[PDB]
Amino acid sequence: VSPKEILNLTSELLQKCSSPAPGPGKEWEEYVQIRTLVEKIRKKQKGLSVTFDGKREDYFPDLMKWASENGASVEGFEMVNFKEEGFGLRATRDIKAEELFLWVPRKLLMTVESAKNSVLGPLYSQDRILQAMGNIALAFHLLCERASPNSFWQPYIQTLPSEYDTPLYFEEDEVRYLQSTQAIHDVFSQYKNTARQYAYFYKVIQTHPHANKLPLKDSFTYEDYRWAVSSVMTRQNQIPTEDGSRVTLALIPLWDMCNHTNGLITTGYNLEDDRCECVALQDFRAGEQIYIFYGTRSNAEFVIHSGFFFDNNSHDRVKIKLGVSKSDRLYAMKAEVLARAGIPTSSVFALHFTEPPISAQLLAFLRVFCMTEEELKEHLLGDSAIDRIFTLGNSEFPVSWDNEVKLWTFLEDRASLLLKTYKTTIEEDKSVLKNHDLSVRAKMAIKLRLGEKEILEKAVKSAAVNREYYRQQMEEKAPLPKY
Amino acid sequence: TLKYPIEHGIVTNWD
Ligand SMILES: Nc1ncnc2c1ncn2[C@@H]1O[C@H](CSCC[C@H](N)C(=O)O)[C@@H](O)[C@H]1O
Repeated sequence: VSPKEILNLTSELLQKCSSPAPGPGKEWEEYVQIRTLVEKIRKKQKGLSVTFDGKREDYFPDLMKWASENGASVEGFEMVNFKEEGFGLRATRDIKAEELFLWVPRKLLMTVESAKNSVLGPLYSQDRILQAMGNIALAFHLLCERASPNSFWQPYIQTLPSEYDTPLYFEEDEVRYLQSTQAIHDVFSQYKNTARQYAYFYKVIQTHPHANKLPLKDSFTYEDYRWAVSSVMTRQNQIPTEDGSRVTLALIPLWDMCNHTNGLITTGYNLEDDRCECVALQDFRAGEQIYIFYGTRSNAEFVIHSGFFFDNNSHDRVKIKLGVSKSDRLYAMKAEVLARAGIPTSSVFALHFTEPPISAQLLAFLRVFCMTEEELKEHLLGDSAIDRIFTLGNSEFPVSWDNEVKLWTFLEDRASLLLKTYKTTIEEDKSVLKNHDLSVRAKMAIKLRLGEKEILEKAVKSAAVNREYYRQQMEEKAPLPKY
Repeated sequence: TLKYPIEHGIVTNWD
């Protein structure tokens, strides 16, 4: 287990992960190639460089005491290992909705600025990737403090999980379920980026003199980096700075033990007291788990970045890339109409599962995408031109009945085309989830690919319904609603 | 309202 062999592997790994994209048709092979190199490095290393003797629950009392000494709320809840979500907070008393039950002063947080003033400071001021990417800076901040026995944040670090359910921890066959989906490319990117980052910083630590005082200089395993970046991506937060002029990334102890449920964001930052504050999202009776609303993220973002799949996600969505073709003879006019509306000529839009299926920006694009030349002129010339552009994102004011029929006909055909690019059908995915016994990580992948097709299927039906509604208004010569 | 709403686990760019 010579260090020179590991240096040769990280050098091979860095160059492999620094190569350009091999084309979307060879991304799976590249992924497997990178996996093989990573697993060979991981098999030659000793896992996490720092492990703690006690189990996770043994260190929660020290977290409460540590957080109490620095002004945080520690009464009214307890840590419980729930089966569905893992460890979380459970109310020991009745908590009414909108009650301020949880607050964490800034002194407890781990932030980019706390990383600047730590042992990582010297290396931070020289490496561009650390300066430009605060999430990576927080990840190394967490690693350096983890390997420091007398760190101020040890009570928080000793309570963190030792493993996560991000795709970085998935088996090869669990990721294979995602083949031919939209989400698997982000899984590829996450894995390639993490592998490139580890090898890059492994060599940076070994060559920069201002990293010699780091504990990572003596031990920095791939397991360390995967755990660190998984800790940050599943728990990081955006808070304002002390003066309130700039925003920064932060890890918020104690409060980040809350699991996710549907609702509204009830967590903010109070600058007057300089502390994170969280009011109860709903009534929490004693003995009930305390939840918060993480945000309006899709199940793909929850799986890839948060490490879980949320059933009945009201904000689920899929991507759909659309653009005006340069072969279109009306390209110049369409591009100008889109530019005056603040919409690019080509972009990635979203199809939502909750009505409406498309946003105002996507509706405005599809209207211009299907405009005739004479309709485009009325959006470019005259005293009413800007007024017409102002209503492009409004469903109540169409350009014309024919324009609506054409844009909903296109969306139905495109959504039907996207469904035909998946390896399996919706009925096949449901059969797998029903007849096979799967792991949590495998279920996440299969539910993820199922959710994509179900959003596309609902977009197909909603577009067909809208097509028939506006065709009725056109066959009956309905008066066009004016604003 | 919340002057600084905190989205937990906000997605950041790793590229
Ligand atoms: N609704 C939910 N269902 C399942 N797991 C969830 C969840 N909300 C949060 N989690 C889990 O909690 C993580 C965020 S941190 C929340 C506390 C965490 N359970 C812990 O033991 O530290 C996620 O990455 C996921 O592992």
